[PDB]
Amino acid sequence: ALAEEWKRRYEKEKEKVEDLEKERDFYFGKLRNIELICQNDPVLQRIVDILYATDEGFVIP
Amino acid sequence: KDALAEEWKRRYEKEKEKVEDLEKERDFYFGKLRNIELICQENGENDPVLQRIVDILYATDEGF
Repeated sequence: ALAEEWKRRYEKEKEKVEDLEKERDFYFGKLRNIELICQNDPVLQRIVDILYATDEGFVIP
Repeated sequence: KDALAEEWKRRYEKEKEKVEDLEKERDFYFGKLRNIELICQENGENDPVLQRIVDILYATDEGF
């Protein structure tokens, strides 16, 4: 019965992985689309800098 | 038979490691979209290119 409990937790975690990678690819696809649109204007350069920022933002507006 | 529960346990640990990395990558990409959205809102200057980027931001995936 311990097999039963751990197989259930593995399948719960695997479903969370699949939902996260679907949401990640959804956002990543838009970012690739926007880079193609940008591919010189200072506003578009700021957008390109956002695409290639090495860390998540934190600044309060 | 005894190693069966240990194998399911190990596969659960591998999936839990993927979650923590996927959440950071998800927040990383979503944060970029929020920043691009903010730049488009602040810019206004009747630019068709920025309007195309806004339409990409809010386009829906008929599959999601």
